[PDB]
Amino acid sequence: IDRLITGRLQSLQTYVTQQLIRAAEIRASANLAATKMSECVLGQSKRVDF
Amino acid sequence: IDRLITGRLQSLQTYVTQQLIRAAEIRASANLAATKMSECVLGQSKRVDFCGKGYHLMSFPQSAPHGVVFLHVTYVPAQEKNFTTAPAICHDGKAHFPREGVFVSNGTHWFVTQRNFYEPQIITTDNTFVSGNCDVVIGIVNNTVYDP
Amino acid sequence: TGVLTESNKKFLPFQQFGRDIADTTDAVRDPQTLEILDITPCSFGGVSVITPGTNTSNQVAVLYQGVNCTEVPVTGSNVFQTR
Amino acid sequence: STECSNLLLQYGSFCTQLKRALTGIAVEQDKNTQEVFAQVKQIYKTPPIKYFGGFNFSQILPDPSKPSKRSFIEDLLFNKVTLADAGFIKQYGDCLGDIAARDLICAQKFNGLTVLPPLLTDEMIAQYTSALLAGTITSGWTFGAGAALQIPFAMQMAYRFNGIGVTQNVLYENQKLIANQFNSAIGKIQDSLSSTAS
Amino acid sequence: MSLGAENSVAYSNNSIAIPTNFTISVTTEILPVSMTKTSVDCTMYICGD
Ligand SMILES: *[C@@H]1O[C@H](CO)[C@@H](O[C@@H]2O[C@H](CO)[C@@H](O)[C@H](O)[C@H]2NC(C)=O)[C@H](O)[C@H]1NC(C)=O
Ligand SMILES: *[C@@H]1O[C@H](CO)[C@@H](O[C@@H]2O[C@H](CO)[C@@H](O)[C@H](O)[C@H]2NC(C)=O)[C@H](O)[C@H]1NC(C)=O
Ligand SMILES: *[C@@H]1O[C@H](CO)[C@@H](O[C@@H]2O[C@H](CO)[C@@H](O)[C@H](O)[C@H]2NC(C)=O)[C@H](O)[C@H]1NC(C)=O
Ligand SMILES: *[C@@H]1O[C@H](CO)[C@@H](O)[C@H](O)[C@H]1NC(C)=O
Ligand SMILES: *[C@@H]1O[C@H](CO)[C@@H](O)[C@H](O)[C@H]1NC(C)=O
Ligand SMILES: *[C@@H]1O[C@H](CO)[C@@H](O)[C@H](O)[C@H]1NC(C)=O
Ligand SMILES: *[C@@H]1O[C@H](CO)[C@@H](O)[C@H](O)[C@H]1NC(C)=O
Ligand SMILES: *[C@@H]1O[C@H](CO)[C@@H](O)[C@H](O)[C@H]1NC(C)=O
Repeated sequence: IDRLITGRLQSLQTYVTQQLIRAAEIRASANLAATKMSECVLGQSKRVDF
Repeated sequence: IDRLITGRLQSLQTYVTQQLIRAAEIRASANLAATKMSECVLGQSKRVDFCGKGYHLMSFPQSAPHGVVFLHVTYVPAQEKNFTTAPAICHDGKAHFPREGVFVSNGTHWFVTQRNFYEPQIITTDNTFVSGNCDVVIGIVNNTVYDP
Repeated sequence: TGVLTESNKKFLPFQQFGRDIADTTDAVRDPQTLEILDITPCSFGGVSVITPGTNTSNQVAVLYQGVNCTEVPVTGSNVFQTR
Repeated sequence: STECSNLLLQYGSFCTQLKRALTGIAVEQDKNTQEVFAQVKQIYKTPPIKYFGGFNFSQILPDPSKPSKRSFIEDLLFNKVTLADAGFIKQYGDCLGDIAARDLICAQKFNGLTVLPPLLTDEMIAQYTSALLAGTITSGWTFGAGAALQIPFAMQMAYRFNGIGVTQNVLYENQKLIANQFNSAIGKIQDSLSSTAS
Repeated sequence: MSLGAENSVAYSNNSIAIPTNFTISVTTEILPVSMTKTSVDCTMYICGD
């Protein structure tokens, strides 16, 4: 039971670490989307390729 | 001792991984703060909703424990009024468009003003330009244009 | 531990067990009467406690997550059904 | 299993910080959605007249016939992404049904994994999108800097043309051509969304 | 939840709204920059002398 507990705990920790990295990437994309909503829809942008 | 060593090593590696992820987030926030210091404080920003809400005028930095506080000074229009608008003015078979501003009417007379503040002025050839004739622009109205 | 229900699984005559993706038994063959029984885990879910501050009030509300409002037992008379 | 729980209690507080990390991610997702979409303070609406200088916004404005007030392009985008239901509407009720085809979501729920519903429903995201579109169409950029100030759409497009560096007589003498080009571009967006799946 | 107050701006094809006054607004934006710097000794944490 101790062997099974150690293995399942390692699997759960790996899943949560990958979820944290993916959440950081998703938060960066959401910040970019909020900036594009503020500067593209609510006004006119002079920035090239923005 | 090997069991305790494995447990404490796993706990320490978990702490270090969480600290690295938080360091990445804090570095992103610090890069945003550096960009806001370079653009809001050291200049005037035309980006909408960057450097405060409204038309940005000034910004002031203040230090804070583990951070920075920006005082954003912005311009907000306050008291709007209704006016009758038109895209151009027909005069002598010529279409006049405003240089800067917008044609407004208060019911009887037509003036030209600026867009962000109500300061009406007499429509003159100095503040208008001529392009084309009157049967192209949709919504053109008839008025005289003053010549000094 | 679980709930045993009658099944319509097409067990072959040499098959006595049925397994899942996570390597757990989903169906069993009863040894006395040759019948197929589905096994499901009993009802469960998460419990969340909604409160104001303890300097404001000691009243709480309980949210049972992912389970219908007719299965939670085996103010507080104001039962509401959210998603 | 009580014996496994009594042995798992000796491993400290790994589970509590695991739950704390997952809870922080769950709060951060709702914060992301709120900081993207909830950017307008008042829910604007389009006037019942549907003339905007010849520009046709029938595909981006909401359709009141459907129970979910979504536009045509929003319906195409929602139909193209094959989003799973993710155990929202009472997954334990559906997993109790006597079906021989066992789902993966039932195994996920029975093994302790749960998916929480988002705070903002799709109707509220559609309402925020509709308010942003109504404010942009009927006021320009003024509604993002205070109160919404009405302006005809031809004068607004002349302001945009002056913003990019073109004189407004280019718009006013080519208004129908620009409206037709915009309508053809919207129709091409229709056809590319209906055809291309990548 | 309430998304906001319902509004309906009076749009027509010959009417404009122009402000006649203004306000000067000062707002506050708070941003983190750095956090606490920490150091860990393994030989004293895991074993302790
Ligand atoms: C529209 O504005 C003009 C501004 O010149 C008004 O003209 C003047 O109105 C005042 C009264 O408010 C008179 O005393 C002046 O003699 C007018 N000047 C003229 C006629 O040259 C005009 O009355 C305004 N119209 C409306 C409907 O308010
Ligand atoms: C604005 O565009 C819409 C397209 O979404 C036009 O509506 C369609 O018109 C065609 C005729 O060419 C019909 O076959 C479709 O059934 C219409 N779709 C609808 C009503 O949902 C609409 O006519 C355009 N408005 C104009 C040209 O004023
Ligand atoms: C523009 O708004 C300002 C306030 O923001 C007005 O100033 C006020 O005017 C009244 C009447 O003259 C005074 O009693 C107040 O003390 C003023 N407030 C100040 C100075 O902060 C101003 O009159 C408005 N102007 C117009 C043209 O409407
Ligand atoms: C302008 O006219 C509309 C409709 O006639 C009215 O609702 C509004 O109060 C008026 N004033 C302003 C400042 O918009
Ligand atoms: C402007 O004047 C011309 C002739 O000077 C006339 O043909 C035209 O109808 C007038 N426009 C309006 C809107 O009355
Ligand atoms: C065992 O039980 C089954 C069904 O109850 C029955 O058919 C069978 O004859 C029994 N065997 C003996 C040895 O009693
Ligand atoms: C679950 O709840 C809904 C509405 O609250 C109800 O219609 C449905 O019958 C319930 N399911 C049961 C009791 O199995
Ligand atoms: C301008 O608006 C009025 C009323 O809102 C409408 O009758 C008229 O047709 C519009 N002009 C054009 C060119 O559609």
